[PDB]
Amino acid sequence: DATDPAVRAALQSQPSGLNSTDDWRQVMDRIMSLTARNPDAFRQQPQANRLSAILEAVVPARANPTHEKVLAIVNALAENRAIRPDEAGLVYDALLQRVARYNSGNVQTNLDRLVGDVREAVAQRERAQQQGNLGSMVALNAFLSTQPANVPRGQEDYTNFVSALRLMVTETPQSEVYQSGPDYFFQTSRQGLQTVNLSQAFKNLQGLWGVRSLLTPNSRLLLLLIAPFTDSGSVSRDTYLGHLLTLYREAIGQAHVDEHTFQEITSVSRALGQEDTGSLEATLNYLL
Amino acid sequence: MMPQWSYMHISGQDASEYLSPGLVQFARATETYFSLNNKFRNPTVA
Amino acid sequence: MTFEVDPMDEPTLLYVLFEVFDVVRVHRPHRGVIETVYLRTPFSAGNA
Amino acid sequence: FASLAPRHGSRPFMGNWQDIGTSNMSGG
Amino acid sequence: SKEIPTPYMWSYQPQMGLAAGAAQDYSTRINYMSAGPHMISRVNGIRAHRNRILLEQAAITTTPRNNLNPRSWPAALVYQESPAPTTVVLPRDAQAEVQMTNSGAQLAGGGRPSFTPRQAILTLQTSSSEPRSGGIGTLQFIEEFVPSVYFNPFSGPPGHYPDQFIPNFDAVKDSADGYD
Amino acid sequence: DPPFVPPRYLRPTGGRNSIRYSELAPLFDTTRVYLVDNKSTDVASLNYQNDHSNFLTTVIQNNDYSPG
Repeated sequence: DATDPAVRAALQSQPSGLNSTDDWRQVMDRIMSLTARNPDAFRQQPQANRLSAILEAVVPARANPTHEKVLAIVNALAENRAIRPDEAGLVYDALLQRVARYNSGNVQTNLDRLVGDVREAVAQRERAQQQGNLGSMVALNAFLSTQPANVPRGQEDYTNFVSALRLMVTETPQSEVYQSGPDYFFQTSRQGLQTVNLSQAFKNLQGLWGVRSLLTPNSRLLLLLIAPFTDSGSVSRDTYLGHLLTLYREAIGQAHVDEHTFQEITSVSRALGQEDTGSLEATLNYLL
Repeated sequence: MMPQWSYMHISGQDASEYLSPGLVQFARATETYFSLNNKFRNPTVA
Repeated sequence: MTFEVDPMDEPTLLYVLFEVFDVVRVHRPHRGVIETVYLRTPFSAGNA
Repeated sequence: FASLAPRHGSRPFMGNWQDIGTSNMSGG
Repeated sequence: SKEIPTPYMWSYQPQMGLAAGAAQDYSTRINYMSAGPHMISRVNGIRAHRNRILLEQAAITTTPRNNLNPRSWPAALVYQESPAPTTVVLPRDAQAEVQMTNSGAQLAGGGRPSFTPRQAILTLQTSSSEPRSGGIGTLQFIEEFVPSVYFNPFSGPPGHYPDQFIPNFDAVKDSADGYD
Repeated sequence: DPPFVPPRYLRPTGGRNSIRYSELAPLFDTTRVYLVDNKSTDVASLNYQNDHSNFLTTVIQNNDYSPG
């Protein structure tokens, strides 16, 4: 609701109190004293405050939804990055001017259809961010059209590797693939390091799938990122690519338990009393 | 061919290839008003 | 705008080109019918 | 980088990809 | 350069307690422009063996976080002083000295009294009222902010680059700061 | 049942009644435009050879600009 463009439009246009137009039932429960908490809080008002609320209740005042319907649209354009936040007042007066030149019963109905349409489109984008798959599956499958589907040797290792390659981009919503000129790439996160080169890695691994000092370090970076998404039976045991994928799974598991060992040794080296400079260097040389 | 000629771009890859691919897309878009083309050396190899 | 010019012993003029978008859109919907819509901006004049 | 490029129509007016570096020397 | 890059070493700011911004390790570079393939290949295997250590040192020591160099570290992720509680042995019995003095005795100097066997001991919390958050110290800047080995640099679309290497970049503004 | 209070909408500013001028607010129906031969002297560069029968006058009458 904090990211809802019509809840945010109600927090910027609608009053923060109980008027007798937007909240007719909640103020008639208070005029007629049938409220659970403090029923007699309306009898204790002056006639200027008490009779002016009765008149707005038995014959309520009409209002314009047009500034509220447009502000729900502007606050969804500013949320789906269609406009800048600095342009939020520029396009608000630009849209209010257009629905004033062309105001009709059709347009006010069409703004009522479009404020339900932008509630969906804000939520559809925020679902697509947390899923994180649609921008990557169409560009990884576009990569794999370029790569051949039949290697000469080790096709069993190759078709499970590229199936685990689809498992990184699916089971990590921040990861993405794209193109920049000839080659394609893979970032493990938005605005993060460890960017592998897919067109350079698969022109390096091609010719190494059945071999059983020769690897480019981005191919080894690819074999490090693909390692937690690869089973022991996904690739072979004797194959040099399969021998490394088991070796990189042990390196991740050792770096996962040297992380917990680091948090234990440095915790009991401060309380026991050591140099804080040398507690942090002798621990790494014990763990690396 | 030689690791010091590939470093100084006497031989090797052209500026579309050894540069960072975002700098190539930056120079391709800002070319008409801020040219980055003559700042980088292309090796021509017979 | 405030210009400063060299003095001349002659009545001279000042020809400032306020560059606009002087645009025509010609629409011929029927046979023998030509109907244009003009628009220029900022110095606003035309059918649009 | 299409927000840095001028818009001929609604497409970004980009340069070529391989026109990034120079290669001219005194006869070569 | 893309396969075996130079690591971005982080600049600390001791005042804000954040990282200023990372530039590459230009000042620890090794000069093989006078070497041949018998020794350029041996130095490039040392540039790459160093980059394997820094990815191994970051997997051990760096806290896993989404935004590289955040602007407000949470209180659960900052090293905080948690001392032992202070045990105070209170020197004097208060209501046993207002009865000696009302009886006419002048007390002067200073169990600890000969006229009172009572002894009060107070145990107080030494640590702060609220846990501290916002900025890491020097020793936690050493543990985190291991120099970033940034393979295939700046290959993505704009906005997916490390902008937090830049010392002018506000993360919550997504803009580089100016002089005003 | 709460009372159905219908929304009070505004008429279109650029509607069918609109006598719209570019540099001012859009007026609506039954304005007056004036074709006076005194303002044909205010633009005198058009009519050097025109009497008060045949003449080129102006209608705009916005006092910000000039006589012409």
